[PDB]
Amino acid sequence: IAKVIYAMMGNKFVVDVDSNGKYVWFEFVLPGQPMNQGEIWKWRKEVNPDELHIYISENFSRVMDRITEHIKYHLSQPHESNILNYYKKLLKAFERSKSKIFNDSFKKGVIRQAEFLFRQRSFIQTLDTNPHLLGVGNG
Amino acid sequence: TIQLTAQRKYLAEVQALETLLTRELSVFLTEPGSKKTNIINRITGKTYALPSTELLRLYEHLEQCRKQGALMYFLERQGTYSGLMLDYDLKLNTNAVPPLEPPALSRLCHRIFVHIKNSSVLIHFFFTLKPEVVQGKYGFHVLIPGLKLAASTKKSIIGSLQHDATVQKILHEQGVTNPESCLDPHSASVPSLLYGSSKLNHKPYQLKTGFELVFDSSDPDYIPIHQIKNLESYNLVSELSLTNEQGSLVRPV
Amino acid sequence: HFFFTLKPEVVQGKYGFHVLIPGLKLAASTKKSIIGSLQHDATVQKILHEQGVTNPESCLDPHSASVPSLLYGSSKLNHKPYQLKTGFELVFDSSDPDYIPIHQIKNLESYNLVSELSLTNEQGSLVRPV
Repeated sequence: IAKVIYAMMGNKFVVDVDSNGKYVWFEFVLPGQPMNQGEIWKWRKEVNPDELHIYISENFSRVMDRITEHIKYHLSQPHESNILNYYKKLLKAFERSKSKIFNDSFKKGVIRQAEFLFRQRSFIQTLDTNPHLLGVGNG
Repeated sequence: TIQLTAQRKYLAEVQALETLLTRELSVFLTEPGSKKTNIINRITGKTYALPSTELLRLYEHLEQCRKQGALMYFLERQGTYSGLMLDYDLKLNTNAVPPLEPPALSRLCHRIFVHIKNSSVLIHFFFTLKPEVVQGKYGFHVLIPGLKLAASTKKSIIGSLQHDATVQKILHEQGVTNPESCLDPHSASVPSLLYGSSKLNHKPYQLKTGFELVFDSSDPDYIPIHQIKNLESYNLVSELSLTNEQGSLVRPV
Repeated sequence: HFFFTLKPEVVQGKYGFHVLIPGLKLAASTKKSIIGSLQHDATVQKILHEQGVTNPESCLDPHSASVPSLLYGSSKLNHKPYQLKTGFELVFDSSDPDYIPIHQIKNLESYNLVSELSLTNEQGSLVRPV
């Protein structure tokens, strides 16, 4: 799921290792979302990825629904008996995995795994290094 | 609202219909204000202008859905050519069943035949009624999908039936306290509902009988009335579709 | 109540047609007048011509109602009995008898057909002595 999440939103989160050795999360804010005053179009330091958890729980669930309906679709057409049994077993093993995207421990493990993929080396050290760019209220 | 989810869960045909709507009908999307649409489902306010193949596929799919039961709110709007849609607001004095014997429906058929002969002519009949058990008793809709004369002629026929008194007398036979105003003047000027597409928190009308008068162009006063049998061996949703000019049982008169 | 039967065909002189109307009770000279009227009638002959009938007249015997007939099932000597073809239930009105719907009769199968088709059986279930 970490690969799918990284592909789905690899543009709104960056992970880097600080001096103390703790992985940290930054996200690029967009207009029209809850936020502080005057920090649009800039990265913000975040201790724990909040929007990531909700995104995993609900937005990623649409793709699960797509997979389920696709399996039902392929089960619809006439085929051989053996392939029908194979699809039935696949679905019967599959639906149990759907609920696991809501389990808290599973989400925590997914976040920990995705910490590797989202990493972008030499990111903190290059933060705010250019003196010609100023962070302002309107961007 | 929960019943919709339950139907979505324990009915595979419902999932097939939903997938059909999401993918094959995703290309035949119609603007909300445009009149080119022919099939509209008010559940999501979706407007569709499906071609004949899509129309027949929807007809058969909703037929399988209705056979098992379930619920839906599909609507269709008459085009420049269409059948005849009728509504009776039969607000009877007593909520007791006025059994609609085939002779009475035949008398209605004779009366409407007389009312239409004084117009352009070159037929299948279907009688579906409310499940009753409600204040003001039930209502009746008759459908004539064979022909295609959707114009001011339909309004003229409606006006002719509005002052018609033989049908009022026939209603009085069953003990109807509302001889007139049951037929809304907008019977043929409003979008209709496909067979099984009920109303919000209302049961769908069930089909009672059908009739098959033979059309003849030798006499403007002859009034034959034949009756169809074995409707159960048919795609009733497809058969009752006005736009279904390719219906199996019926023909595009 | 209307009843139609046909010969099994395949015979010289073609086949024969019998229609039975046991509803009414008017066995008198009125029937002879009716036979005379149908003798000069051409609408029935015109209907027959649609079937390639080269005997528009002389098919209806002048004694169609003044001779004894046979019950349903009884055959002719060295000939098959007439089998029922169809039936109709056109409505009769005493005030405005123009009503000509040809209502499709039903449930002909599960009736005592020999009892129903009898002329002298006024107390039949399907038919009544009008």
